[PDB]
Amino acid sequence: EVQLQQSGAELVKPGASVKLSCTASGFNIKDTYMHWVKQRPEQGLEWIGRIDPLNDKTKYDPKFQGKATITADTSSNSAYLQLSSLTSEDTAVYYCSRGGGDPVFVYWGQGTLVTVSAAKTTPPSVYPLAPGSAANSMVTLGCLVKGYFPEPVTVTWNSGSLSSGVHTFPAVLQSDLYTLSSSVTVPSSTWPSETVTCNVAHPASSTKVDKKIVPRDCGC
Amino acid sequence: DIQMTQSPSSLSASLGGKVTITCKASQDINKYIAWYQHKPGKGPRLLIHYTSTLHPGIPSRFSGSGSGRDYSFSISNLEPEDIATYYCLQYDNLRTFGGGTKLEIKRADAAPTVSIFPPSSEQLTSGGASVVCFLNNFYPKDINVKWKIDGSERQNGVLNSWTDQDSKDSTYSMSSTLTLTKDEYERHNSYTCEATHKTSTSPIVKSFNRNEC
Repeated sequence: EVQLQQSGAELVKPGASVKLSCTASGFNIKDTYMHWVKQRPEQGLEWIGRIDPLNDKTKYDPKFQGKATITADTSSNSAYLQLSSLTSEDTAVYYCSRGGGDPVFVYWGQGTLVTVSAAKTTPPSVYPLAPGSAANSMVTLGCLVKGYFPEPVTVTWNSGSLSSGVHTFPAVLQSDLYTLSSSVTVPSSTWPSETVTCNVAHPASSTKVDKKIVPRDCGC
Repeated sequence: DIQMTQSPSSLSASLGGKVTITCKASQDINKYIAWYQHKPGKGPRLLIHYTSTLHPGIPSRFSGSGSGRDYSFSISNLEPEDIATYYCLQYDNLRTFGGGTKLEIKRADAAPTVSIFPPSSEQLTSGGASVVCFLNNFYPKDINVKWKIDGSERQNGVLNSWTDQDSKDSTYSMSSTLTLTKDEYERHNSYTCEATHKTSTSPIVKSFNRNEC
């Protein structure tokens, strides 16, 4: 099978440049063309351009002329996208995809997130949400993940073993920091008799924090 | 160069039903159009190329038609996991994507399950106080949340967030968070979030009292 492996997420200062990579296996890029595509967070797909690795000839959508430079290394079977003079309009996921017309864009890299911001990388505070004493058969608990940058964070419950009853909400950005919340619903007979822990991983800060949801103190 | 005008930008249809998306090119693209499914968290997936050619492994309830400048794409026998954004793409001369069509599945209306949570003792040490209200597994997506403090409606300091439609039960969820300073939080005693949804003229009310513990 064909495999396209892209480089990891990037946090880049406004005005700076960045270079993304895409390494192929299962075919030689010499034999085809390699393409790059943009996806701004809640918007559409935009073709950036392509390269013919055999002769290094490139083509770009006029929108990305100057902004984007595409290259390739034949003996590394890799393709690259360099983006210059970055703005927040360049914040997006960038995909590499294999060329050819029959079929069309069948093979895609996993995407590389580029975040353009002057804000400082900050790990989240993680707060437990235990119910007031008012709370049938089920109980809902939650986790508030506050004051981090950049996106994303990954929130799990009991390391994934609570999966079916979980909702994790999109983050909201305010004063250069994100906040999100996650809920989990479990049978009332199982909490607090059994441990329920929300796990929060923040790739950018290489942090992973656990917070146990402990019942509120009040009834002693 | 070549523009691709994809319509409608959004679709809503019931399980077992059929939808069609139109793509109009600014010039003859000689049947070089392709169609993609894109789910949040995944890369695009090819469904159809050369107007109507099904990519092997894709269910045949996906189909395409057209020629010249006018093309269409259809999904029949709709399933919950068909929730995605779909795109057309011309590849007659370089590449141009259409603007996309976001597909919703229409299930039976369902009322939210509502839960309210006081600020954690941990957060209060920071001097801030977030009251969180979860409104889980409802349909349709339209919903109103009202915060009350001491039974009086509060509109500042509120931030709302909606999930994408769930690929399995076709419901939506949303969180509403009211953030106060700790001193303002501790000046009041009753906190309420009220959910109003077309499933009932009566709001769903969840409250707690702030006491000394």
